[PDB]
Amino acid sequence: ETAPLRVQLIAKTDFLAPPDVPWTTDADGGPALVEFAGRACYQSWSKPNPKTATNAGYLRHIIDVGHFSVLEHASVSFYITGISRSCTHELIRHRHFSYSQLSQRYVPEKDSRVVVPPGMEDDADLRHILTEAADAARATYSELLAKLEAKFADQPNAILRRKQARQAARAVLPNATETRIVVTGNYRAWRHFIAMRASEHADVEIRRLAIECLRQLAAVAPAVFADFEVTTLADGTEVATS
Amino acid sequence: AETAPLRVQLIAKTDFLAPPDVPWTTDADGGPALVEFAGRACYQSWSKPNPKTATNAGYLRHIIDVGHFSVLEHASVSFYITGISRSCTHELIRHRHFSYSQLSQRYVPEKDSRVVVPPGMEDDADLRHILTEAADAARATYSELLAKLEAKFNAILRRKQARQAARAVLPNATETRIVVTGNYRAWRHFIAMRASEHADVEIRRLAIECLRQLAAVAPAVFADFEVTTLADGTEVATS
Amino acid sequence: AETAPLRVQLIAKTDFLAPPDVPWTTDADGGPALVEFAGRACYQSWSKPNPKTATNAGYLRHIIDVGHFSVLEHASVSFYITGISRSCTHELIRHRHFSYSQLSQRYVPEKDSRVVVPPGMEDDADLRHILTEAADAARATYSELLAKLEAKFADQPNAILRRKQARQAARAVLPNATETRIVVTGNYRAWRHFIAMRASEHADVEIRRLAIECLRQLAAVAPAVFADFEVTTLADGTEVATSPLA
Amino acid sequence: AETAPLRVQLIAKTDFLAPPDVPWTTDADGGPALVEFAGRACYQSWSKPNPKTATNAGYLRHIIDVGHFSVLEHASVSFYITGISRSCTHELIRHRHFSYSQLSQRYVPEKDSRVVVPPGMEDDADLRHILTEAADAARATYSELLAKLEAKFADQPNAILRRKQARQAARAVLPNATETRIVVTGNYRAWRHFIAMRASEHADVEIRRLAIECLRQLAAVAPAVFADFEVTTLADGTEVATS
Ligand SMILES: Cc1cc2nc3c(=O)[nH]c(=O)nc-3n(C[C@H](O)[C@H](O)[C@H](O)COP(=O)(O)OP(=O)(O)OC[C@H]3O[C@@H](n4cnc5c(N)ncnc54)[C@H](O)[C@@H]3O)c2cc1C
Ligand SMILES: Cc1cc2nc3c(=O)[nH]c(=O)nc-3n(C[C@H](O)[C@H](O)[C@H](O)COP(=O)(O)OP(=O)(O)OC[C@H]3O[C@@H](n4cnc5c(N)ncnc54)[C@H](O)[C@@H]3O)c2cc1C
Ligand SMILES: Cc1cc2nc3c(=O)[nH]c(=O)nc-3n(C[C@H](O)[C@H](O)[C@H](O)COP(=O)(O)OP(=O)(O)OC[C@H]3O[C@@H](n4cnc5c(N)ncnc54)[C@H](O)[C@@H]3O)c2cc1C
Ligand SMILES: Cc1cc2nc3c(=O)[nH]c(=O)nc-3n(C[C@H](O)[C@H](O)[C@H](O)COP(=O)(O)OP(=O)(O)OC[C@H]3O[C@@H](n4cnc5c(N)ncnc54)[C@H](O)[C@@H]3O)c2cc1C
Ligand SMILES: O=c1[nH]c(=O)n([C@@H]2C[C@H](O)[C@@H](COP(=O)(O)O)O2)cc1F
Ligand SMILES: O=c1[nH]c(=O)n([C@H]2C[C@H](O)[C@@H](COP(=O)(O)O)O2)cc1F
Ligand SMILES: O=c1[nH]c(=O)n([C@H]2C[C@H](O)[C@@H](COP(=O)(O)O)O2)cc1F
Ligand SMILES: O=c1[nH]c(=O)n([C@H]2C[C@H](O)[C@@H](COP(=O)(O)O)O2)cc1F
Repeated sequence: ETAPLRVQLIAKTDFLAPPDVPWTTDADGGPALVEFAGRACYQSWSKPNPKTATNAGYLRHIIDVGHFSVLEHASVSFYITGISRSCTHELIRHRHFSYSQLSQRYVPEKDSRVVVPPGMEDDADLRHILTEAADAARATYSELLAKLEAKFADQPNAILRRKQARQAARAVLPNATETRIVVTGNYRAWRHFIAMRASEHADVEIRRLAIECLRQLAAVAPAVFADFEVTTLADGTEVATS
Repeated sequence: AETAPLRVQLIAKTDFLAPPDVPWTTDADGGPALVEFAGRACYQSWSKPNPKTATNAGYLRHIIDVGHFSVLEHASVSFYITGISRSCTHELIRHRHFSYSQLSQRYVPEKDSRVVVPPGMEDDADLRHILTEAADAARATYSELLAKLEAKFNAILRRKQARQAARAVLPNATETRIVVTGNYRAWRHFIAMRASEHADVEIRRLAIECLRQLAAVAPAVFADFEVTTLADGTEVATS
Repeated sequence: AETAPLRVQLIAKTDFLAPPDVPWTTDADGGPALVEFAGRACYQSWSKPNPKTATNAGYLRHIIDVGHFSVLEHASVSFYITGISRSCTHELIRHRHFSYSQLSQRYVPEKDSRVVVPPGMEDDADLRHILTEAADAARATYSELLAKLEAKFADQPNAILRRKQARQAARAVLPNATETRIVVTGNYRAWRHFIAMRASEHADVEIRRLAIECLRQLAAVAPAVFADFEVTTLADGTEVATSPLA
Repeated sequence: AETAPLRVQLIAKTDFLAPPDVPWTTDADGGPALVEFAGRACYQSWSKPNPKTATNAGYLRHIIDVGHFSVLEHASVSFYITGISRSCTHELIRHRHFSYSQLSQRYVPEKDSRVVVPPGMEDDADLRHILTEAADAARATYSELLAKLEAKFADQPNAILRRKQARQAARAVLPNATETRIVVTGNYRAWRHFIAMRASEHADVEIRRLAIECLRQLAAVAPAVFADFEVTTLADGTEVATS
């Protein structure tokens, strides 16, 4: 069974303006918070600059002048499914995110799905080769699992027994095995992720993820992600540059 | 000298949106619900297989009891804090898993700045008088230097170049103001480290107040901290 | 078909030179001396009133007991680690206060890659065989995919990207047990936290083995800094390290 | 009234020990050699098959050109910094990828504490005198509070924490210009970012002066890693660094 990439926005900043600060703005949530924090530095509550009088104008300005630390106050979480283990091994090299990921030590993978590398998505021959090799690996897994539980059948704690079995058995599961992950980042962390991974230099699977994250973040905070331009390459893949 | 009292205002928390095609719901909203979701994502335990942990409060109690603290990182809270001293912020910002935006003495004029009275001096008219007179002397000097530095030196940077030099004389007690954002794990660590007998009483008072507001927001996440009063009437928090 | 044994090689540590004007000397050099120097800098406490903290090992043991762990961050150690699996590195790199440089399957040839045997099946020749046969089939599949993918991306002019486009796709079939190699750098505090989390009975046996070996090499380069960790051998013969301060 | 000039002393750097059975060597030691080792581990490029990057300095210049800054994190330098003000350290420690150990006003008596002169008033004696007079006045208030606080905490039988309870309140009156002292440790990537942000005309002139001195000593340790930073003197005589 193959798994399609799915990205679902599950959390974002709720902003509660403090009543005794003489300031308002034409926005809500993370974008509003980011403006509040910017202004706290200068106590510029009355907005004496006409061209930064709207939220979008203030956020646009912040980025233009490169005051990126102000962006860190607002965050967004996604639940990402239909991503491979090779892709999460790349993703989690980003150290200014927080992660909760599906565990092969704890979750049975006998019926696990696989993710097709975008490079061979339209190639039926290559896909068939991939999927049959995946079925062979899953069969080896179930075979290893039985023998391993038998082998640890002097381990009185049955729960620990199965986990000892499962963590060794998963040695044969391929990189393409689907995983699922909650990723939380602040806006600065997201911008850095998109710059790095939505590039022609990046692997195509993570590039595809970065583009989809960008599209969804652009909706929550248009002015924070505006400078990114999405273009298509010769192969129909997209990159985002700023 | 006008004195500034500590004020802590909660200005941001988490909005949670359960994703439609995952067969799970919970009784909670916001940060605590997000934390449960992220913990269950690890085990894909979307049904309520275990009764003891089939409510949000039961689930988070488990998470904390068995030390799975990384899952707490997904939810955040922001405060706007005023009536805190410059020496207090110099300690606060040593915590590197928070994000900060702070009142800038290079930009903001301090001719009328307030001072924060150290908790140890608060109850004493003599001591407070000594501080406030010293503060007034320093503000006079600040303004003197500011005038001679503007004269010593474009118009905006002239002022800023002047202002960044002039603040050399502003005391540690000078009021500052700051936005602090942290995830639940970061806040837990801050409270454990700062709401303690080992900490300065100013940052201690700050940490207790943050704990009080956080526990109102997310009581299962902060339930293991007990507030105790010491002989000197200050408060500490232990887990 | 070829198996890779765990190997941990210490490749970098801290070199310390005391500032000559500071009226202080100590019992040690490198990292442990740096850490003492940093701790004394907070207090400007250059003199030595207490027999128990008047030696480097003594001062360091004191820092750890009173929980001033931020002082330990000034000294770092790097290892080059080989004979570690991809599933092991996927756990390892969740530690975010380390720096990593790791063998890239997007670039490096994997047709002859070695496999890492899970410790749980190390002594069972039949299980080793089920595993290595599977890895051989997977490497054959990788080579079959790559041949075709190379043709598909041949018209990409940049040599480095066209090799990555083919190989990044081919490695989809490589198993978790595939050998990787990684340079890991961290400061003493970061190493302490890793050991606490990974040299434990809750941890997977492969990363546990790695943690214990790092601990042993770290305790050798940095006396007193890791002394509160005590290695014990569980009943299955695997080793765990425990500390009452971590 | 004693003034303290900036001093930056390099106290630690990376010691590199190349691993026996990896078929590679290079024309450097220390942090620069380690950085090259880590970079080559990513591709197992041990034979050095590219002649243009076959020297250490060339490989390091390549890393930076290609933007693979993560590899620079493996090597570090530590400084002991004195003659820096409290306002300067309040800025410096906003950099969260450094480690710090700093002189504590909670624990260290400040009766004899020195003043750091802002670079802005350095060539104006009358301004310096206003500063140092205000410092002396603050320091006398500090001592006055300290005695009066040590008395007021007679309750406390523990003499150590009695004097710290005193000191932590008493330092309320100490000025921003109060000298502090700090050990700062960072890897090469963190140092590059610090220099980029602080050795610029946008930064306060004290921290800018600090960043320039660090850059000069770091360039001595790892020239190729810091070569793209070029010091310029602005019209006012201060120095900026730009890449
Ligand atoms: C037995 C075991 C089982 C595990 N099971 C799972 C699992 O099922 N699913 C899963 O996704 N992961 C799992 N993990 C991974 C685990 O949740 C951590 O990600 C990993 O162990 C890294 O350690 P750390 O979280 O302490 O953070 P590190 O990255 O090692 O950080 C060190 C310290 O810095 C602090 N810190 C770092 N970053 C932040 C931050 N952003 N905010 C606040 N504080 C921070 C914390 O104090 C932390 O202890 C498991 C780990 C173990 C040991
Ligand atoms: C009572 C008290 C006295 C103090 N006295 C002094 C003093 O005399 N001098 C002085 O300089 N400071 C002093 N400090 C500051 C102290 O050293 C810490 O910098 C500060 O409290 C931040 O807490 P933390 O060290 O846990 O790091 P945080 O920045 O709060 O990080 C949280 C967690 O992330 C992890 N982490 C973060 N960065 C790293 C890293 N670079 N490497 C490895 N792990 C990391 C650690 O697990 C850490 O616990 C004092 C603090 C207290 C509470
Ligand atoms: C001219 C100037 C004026 C300033 N004015 C103000 C002011 O008025 N008010 C104020 O509060 N501050 C001010 N600052 C401080 C500034 O906003 C930063 O806090 C400080 O310079 C630290 O640098 P940094 O933001 O690059 O982060 P560092 O902590 O130096 O981290 C380095 C890099 O790590 C990454 N990073 C670290 N932490 C995170 C995180 N939590 N999330 C995502 N990425 C992270 C970023 O990529 C960053 O570039 C000013 C700084 C300068 C240079
Ligand atoms: C095209 C491509 C190819 C790659 N190839 C390889 C490879 O062959 N081998 C390999 O091992 N990795 C490889 N990587 C991973 C890469 O080295 C980084 O680990 C990963 O992209 C995370 O990004 P980041 O390093 O910018 O830092 P993040 O962890 O995303 O941190 C964000 C920012 O915080 C700051 N920061 C975080 N931690 C530190 C720190 N410890 N010191 C100083 N600053 C810090 C930096 O400013 C950084 O930009 C590759 C990545 C890409 C995009
Ligand atoms: O003991 C564990 N350690 C670990 O780091 N994780 C991880 C890292 C990975 O990102 C994810 C799933 O890992 P695994 O397949 O090893 O369970 O959570 C999981 C565990 F169970
Ligand atoms: O309790 C303390 N908390 C703290 O954060 N520091 C830090 C912050 C600052 O970077 C330096 C000196 O702090 P202080 O003058 O408050 O002691 O060490 C020191 C303490 F003693
Ligand atoms: O584009 C890349 N992105 C990435 O994060 N790495 C990392 C992640 C992993 O820790 C290791 C090897 O990754 P991979 O097999 O995907 O090349 O280096 C490597 C790349 F080439
Ligand atoms: O150039 C600056 N650099 C800096 O780090 N800050 C910080 C540090 C401090 O936490 C707060 C105010 O610093 P200052 O009073 O120097 O403006 O924001 C502010 C600037 F203007």
